[PDB]
Amino acid sequence: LMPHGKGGRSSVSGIVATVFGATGFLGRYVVNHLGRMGSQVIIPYRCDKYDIMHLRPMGDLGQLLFLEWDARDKDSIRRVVQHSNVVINLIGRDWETKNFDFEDVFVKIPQAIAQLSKEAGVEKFIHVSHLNANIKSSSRYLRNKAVGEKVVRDAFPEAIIVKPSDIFGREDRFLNSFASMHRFGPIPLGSLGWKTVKQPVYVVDVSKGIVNAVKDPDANGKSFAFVGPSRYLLFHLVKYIFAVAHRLFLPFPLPLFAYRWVARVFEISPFEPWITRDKVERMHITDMKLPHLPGLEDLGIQATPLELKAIEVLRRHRTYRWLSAEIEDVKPAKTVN
Amino acid sequence: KLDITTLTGVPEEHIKTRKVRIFVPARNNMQSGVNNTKKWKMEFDTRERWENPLMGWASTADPLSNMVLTFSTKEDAVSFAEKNGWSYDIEERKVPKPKSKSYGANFSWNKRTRVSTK
Amino acid sequence: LGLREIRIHLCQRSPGSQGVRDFIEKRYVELKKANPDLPILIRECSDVQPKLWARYAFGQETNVPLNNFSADQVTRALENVLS
Amino acid sequence: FVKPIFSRDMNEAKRRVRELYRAWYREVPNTVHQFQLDITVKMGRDKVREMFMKNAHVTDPRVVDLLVIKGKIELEETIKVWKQRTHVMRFFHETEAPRPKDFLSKFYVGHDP
Amino acid sequence: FWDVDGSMVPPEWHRWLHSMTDDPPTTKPLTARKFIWTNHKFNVTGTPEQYVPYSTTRKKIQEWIPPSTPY
Amino acid sequence: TRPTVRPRNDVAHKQLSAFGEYVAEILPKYVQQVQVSCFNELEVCIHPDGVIPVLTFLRDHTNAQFKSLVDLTAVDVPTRQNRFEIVYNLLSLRFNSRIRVKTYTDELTPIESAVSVFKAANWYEREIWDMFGVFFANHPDLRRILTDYGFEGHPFRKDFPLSGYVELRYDDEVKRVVAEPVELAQEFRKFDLNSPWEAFPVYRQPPE
Amino acid sequence: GVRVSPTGEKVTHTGQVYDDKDYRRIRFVGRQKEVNENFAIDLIAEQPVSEVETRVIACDGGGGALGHPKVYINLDKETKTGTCGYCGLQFRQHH
Amino acid sequence: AILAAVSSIAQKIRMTSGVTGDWKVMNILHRIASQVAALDLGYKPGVEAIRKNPPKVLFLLGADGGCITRQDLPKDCFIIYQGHHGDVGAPIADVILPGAAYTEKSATYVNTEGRAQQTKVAVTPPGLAREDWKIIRALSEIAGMTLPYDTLDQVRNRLEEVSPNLVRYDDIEGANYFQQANELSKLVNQQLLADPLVPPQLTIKDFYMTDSISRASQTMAKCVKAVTE
Ligand SMILES: NC(=O)C1=CN([C@@H]2O[C@H](COP(=O)(O)OP(=O)(O)OC[C@H]3O[C@@H](n4cnc5c(N)ncnc54)[C@H](OP(=O)(O)O)[C@@H]3O)[C@@H](O)[C@H]2O)C=CC1
Repeated sequence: LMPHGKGGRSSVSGIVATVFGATGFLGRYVVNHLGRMGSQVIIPYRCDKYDIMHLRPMGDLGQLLFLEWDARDKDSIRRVVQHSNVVINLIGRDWETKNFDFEDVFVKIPQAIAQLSKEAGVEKFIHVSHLNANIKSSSRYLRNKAVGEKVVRDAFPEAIIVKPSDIFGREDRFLNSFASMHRFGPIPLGSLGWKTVKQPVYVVDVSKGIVNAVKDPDANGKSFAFVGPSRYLLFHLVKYIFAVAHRLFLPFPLPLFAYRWVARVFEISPFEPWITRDKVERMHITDMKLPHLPGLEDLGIQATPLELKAIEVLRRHRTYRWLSAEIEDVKPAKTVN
Repeated sequence: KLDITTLTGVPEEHIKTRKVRIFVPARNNMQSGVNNTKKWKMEFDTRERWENPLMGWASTADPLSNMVLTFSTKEDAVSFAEKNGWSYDIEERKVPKPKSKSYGANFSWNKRTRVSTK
Repeated sequence: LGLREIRIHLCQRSPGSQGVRDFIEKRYVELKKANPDLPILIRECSDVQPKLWARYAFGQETNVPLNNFSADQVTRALENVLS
Repeated sequence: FVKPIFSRDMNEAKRRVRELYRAWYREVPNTVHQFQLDITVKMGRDKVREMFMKNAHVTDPRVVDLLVIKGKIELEETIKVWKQRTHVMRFFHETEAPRPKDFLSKFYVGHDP
Repeated sequence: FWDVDGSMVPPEWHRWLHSMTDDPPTTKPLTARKFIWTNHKFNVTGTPEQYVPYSTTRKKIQEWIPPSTPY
Repeated sequence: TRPTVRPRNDVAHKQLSAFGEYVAEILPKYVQQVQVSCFNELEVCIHPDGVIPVLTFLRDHTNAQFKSLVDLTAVDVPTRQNRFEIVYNLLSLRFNSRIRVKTYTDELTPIESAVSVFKAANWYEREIWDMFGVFFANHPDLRRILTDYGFEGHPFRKDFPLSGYVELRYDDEVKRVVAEPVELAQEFRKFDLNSPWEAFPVYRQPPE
Repeated sequence: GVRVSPTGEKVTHTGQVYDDKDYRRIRFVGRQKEVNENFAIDLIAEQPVSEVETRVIACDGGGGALGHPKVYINLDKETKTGTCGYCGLQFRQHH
Repeated sequence: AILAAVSSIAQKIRMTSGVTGDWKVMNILHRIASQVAALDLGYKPGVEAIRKNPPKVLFLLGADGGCITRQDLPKDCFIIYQGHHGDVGAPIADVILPGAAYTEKSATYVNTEGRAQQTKVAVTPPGLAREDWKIIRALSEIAGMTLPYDTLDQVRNRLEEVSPNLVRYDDIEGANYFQQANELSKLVNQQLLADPLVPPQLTIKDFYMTDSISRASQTMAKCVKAVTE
C-alpha cells in the first residue's frame, strides 16, 4: 500500500520490513524508527519471547509481528520473508558463538537471505557491513564482512551495502567497554593509541538513515559507508572516555600479541567476554577516510557529534561524586583534523 | 481584534491550516421538522480519515474535527471566530418563502389545476 | 506582446462607473468591431472600483482602476493599451 | 475600556516580562542539574529565548500580564522540582518529525488541507 | 494434568459448578442444536491456535483497471 | 396527575418567594432576578464587580446565615460575550434553606475571589481557573489543579476536542514519556440525536 | 466445506479473502484465521417451507418474547413463498 | 444561424413591447457544469476547429471520445491526463495523473444563472488522488514558473483580480449589458439555417449515461437495463 495520515504511530505506510537482528543493539532502534512512522514491521526472533518483550510498546496493535525461526533451516527464512517488501539485515556477533561458527554469520545465512529475498521479489534487500571491511589479516570478523559483502552483492545484486563505523549508543559494545575498564583497574593499549585513529558513528543517525534509505528509490547497489563527524585518534579518545567517566586513568603500552594472549584467556568463557582477539585488532585498525562514497546528508540527516551524546551513555559509570555533574565541563577530545 | 490565540491552548497548526464554517443548519428533507433550522451553529471543515489497518476502523487525523457550536445570532458566531482567531465563512438563513394555498384551488375547470379523482 | 486578453470591471450602480456604463452601451460595439482577435472581457461586478486588466507577453497584466474616470478618459486609457 | 488585570499600557507589562526572563535565565542551570538534562545549558537558554518569541504578536497588556502570570506559574512547577525530566522535554518535541513548511512537500505527503 | 485450569469444563457443567442450577445436567440434558460445538476446545491464547482479529467487509473504491493493450 | 407526577410544594415556594423580595430590598445594588421555581429552588443574580460584598453579607445573619459555600458550580456558554456563568450554590443551615446565586464574566475580567470569605474556594479557584481561564482577584497560588504539568489546554471551555490535542506515550530512544499528536483510532462516532418537532410548546423561544 | 481461497485459507461467510499480493495475509502466518463452519445461509433454505390453507399468518420466531416481534406475513401471491422479515423462513398458502 | 435568429426573435418581441425591458428575455439552458464558469472567465468560445497541430495536449476529464481523439497529432501520442474515473479519456492518454472527485475538493462551481457556489470537502480522495489544481501548481512550481498564491483561499483571492465574480457567491445580479450593444455585432455575420433539429437525449433510456460517474455508476446500468428489458 501507500502512506496515509500524518507521519506517526497510528498513520499507515506501505512498509513491510523483516528486520533480522532485531534482538540486538541496533535492531531495537531501527524497529523503533520503522514503528514510529506507523509502518508495520515483522520482527523474526530466536532468543526467546521474554528477551524482546520491551519492544511491544514500540508498535501500535497490528503494527508489530513476532516470528520464531531457525537460522539453520532455510524454509523458515522463506516463510518470514514472504510478504516482505523490504528486508533489513543485522545478524552478527563480535565475540563469535561457539555452537555457530563465525563464518556462517557473514556467509551462508546472508546469502540464503539474499536469494530468498530475490525469490520474494523484495523491493529492497539491505545489508550492513562496516567501514573496515577491506580484507585484513587483523579481525577475521572484519575480514568475514568483505566476503559477506560480496556474496550478498551477488545473490541479490541490487542489495545496498551499509558500512557504519563504530556506532555509539546507550547499549553500544564499543563505547561501554571503554567505560567498563575502570572495573578492570589498569589501562593497557597496543602501543598506546597514537598510531591508530577512529571516526565513530552515532547509532540513532544510522537507524534513521536506514529508514530514509528504505524511503529512497535511488539507492540500490550503492555501497553506503557511514562515518562519524570527527576523526579522533584512539588514545585521546580513551582520554575523553574516562574524562567523562571521571574515573582514574592509567594508560600503558602493551604488545599486540601479549594483549592478544590475555584476550585469549578471556575467550575461554562460554560466558560472553569483555575482551576478545577480534576486539583487539578491530580496535587497532584505523578507520579508512572515504570521500567518494555517498554522504550521510544525502539522506538529509545531519551527523551528531559524540560530545553531544557521550555523557548520557556514560553517566551510569561515573561515581555518585560525579554522577550528578554538569556536561560542559569535561572539555572536548582533540581532533586529528 | 482581541485575539486569544495564545490565551487558548490550541496548537498554532490548527489555527493556521484551516478556516471554520459558520452557518445555520438545514432542515431534514426526509423529515417534516423545521425545528433544527433555528439556532445558528459553527463547525470545522472535515479532514481525511484513513482506515485502520486492523479491524477496518476509522482513523481520524485532526482531533478537533467533531466540534460543533450553537449561537443565538450570526454576528455572535462571527464574534466567536474573531475572538478565537480562526477564519470562517458566513452563510445566510433559509426560511422557505410563503406559498398561497386553498382547498378549492385544486379544482376549477378553468384554472387547469383540476387534479382528478379523490 | 501588445496584448492577448484585456478585461474590465464595473459597479452596477455607482456614479464612478456610470459614464463607463454609458460607454459600454455605446462605443463598445465600435471597439469590439476594431478587434476580432483580442477579447475585451467585461464584468458587472460591484467591486468597489471599476477596473482594467490587460494581459501582455507571458501573462503579465496591467491593472488600472477606473474609479472616478469619465468614459472619455477611459477610452483615453484604451488607445494607450493597444500595444 | 474594561478594567485591566494588572498592568495598564505595555510598559507596566514590559517590566514584568524581563522580570520573567531573568527568572528563567538564572534558573536554567538549576534545572539542568536537578533533572540532569543532557542538553548543553546554552540550548536551554536558547529555548528560553524562543518561548519568549512565540508570544511576539501579543499587544493587549492584559494578554501580556496574563501570559506572565501563567508563565510564572509554570516556573513554580519548575523550581519546586515538580514535573519530571519528561515534562521539561515536552517543550522540545524531539520524538516528533520535523515539519516541512514547503508547499511542494506538503503536496507529496498526503491529502492534507 | 500438571496444567489443569479453567475452561476445561463443558458449558452445561459450567453452569453446574457455579450453582446457577441445583440440578445437574444429567437429569436435564440441554437442547443439543446442530451448530453448537462438541469437543469444547477451551481457552487457547498461546500455541498455533490463536484468535486473529482482522479487516472485514471487502474493499472500497475498486481502483481503476490498467489497460493491457500496448499503445 | 399524581401516581407519576411529583406533587408541587406551594408553601416553601411562598416562603422562599417572600424572603426573595426581602433580599431584593436588602441589596438593590447587585441583586436582580428573584427566580422561584416549583422545585422550591430560589435563584438570584449578582454583578461580578459585586461578587465579594454580596457574598460576605450572605454569611452573616439577616434571616438566613448562608454558611458553607457548598459549591462554585461553573458553566461556559460561547454565544454570550459574558460566556462564563459562575454560580454560587448556598445553604443557610439554621434555616435549612437553599439558594443559587450566579454571575457572569469575560475572558480577561478578574472576578473577585471569595478565598478570603470562604477559603473553600482555594480549589474551586484553581479548577475553574485551569479548566477555563477565569482569572481571579487575589489568591495565594494560581497553580493548576488536575491537568498535568506542561499542559497548555483549558478543557471545559466547550472548545477544542474532547480528546484534546495531546496524547502522551512512552518513547524508546528518548527513554521517556512524550506528548504526541492525537491520532485516535475509530474516533468518537458522535450521534446527532437532536429531535426536530418541539415536545414542549409551553417553553419555546419565539421566532421574533 | 467453506470455499477455499487460492492461498488456501478459507473465506469468511461474508466473502472477502485477501489478495495474493496482499502483505496483510502475513498476520495469519504462525496462527489460524478463524471462520465459522455453520453458515446461516444454507440453513435458511434447508428448512421445509411451512404452508397453511388460510391467508394472513403471524410468525413469532418460536418462543413468546424469546424471539422477534410478532409479525403478520401476507400470502397474497401463491407464485412466491412468504419469507419472514425476521426468521428468514418461508411460508405459503397451500390449497 | 439559430443564434442570430433567436436573437432577432427576442429583439423582435422587444419590438412588440409591453415588456418591462429589464426582463432580460434572452436566455438559454446550459447542460454543462463547467463551460459557464470558463466563459465567466471568457477563456475561449471553446471551438474545436483548433484541433490542428499541437503535441502534448493536457486532459482535464476528457470524458468524451467524440470532440477530441489522438488523430490530432499523427506523430506523438503523448498526452497528459487528470480525470478520476478511467472511462474513455484515460486509456488514450499517457503519463496519467490521478485527481480528486468533486465532494472531496473544496473547488467552486458556477450555476447557469451565473450563481457562484463552491463545493465543500467530504470524504477526501481515496488514495493518491489529490486536489485537482494543486498538481498544476506543482508542475508550474517545477516548471520554473511557480504560482504566487499558495492556499486555495489564495487562488480564490486571485479570482477577485480576474473573474472577479468567483469570489462572490449568491450574487446572481449585475449591471446587465442590454441587447443594444449585444445585437449589433450579431447582425454583422448571419448564417444559413438548416435541417434537422433534434435534442441529444431523445428519450428516457438514453438519459442514464452521460458523465463518467453517471456512466460508471452501477445503478445506472441496472436502471438502463430495466428501461430496456
Ligand atoms: N558498532 C557496531 O556495533 C557495529 C556493528 N556493525 C555490524 O552491524 C550489525 C549490527 O550490530 P549489532 O546489532 O550491535 O550486533 P548485535 O549482536 O547487537 O545484533 C545481532 C543480533 O542478531 C542475532 N543473531 C544473528 N545471527 C544469529 C543466529 N545465527 N542465531 C541466533 N541469533 C542470531 C543475535 O542474537 P539473538 O538475536 O539470537 O539474540 C543478535 O540479537 C552487526 O552484525 C555488526 O557486525 C557494523 C559496524 C559497527
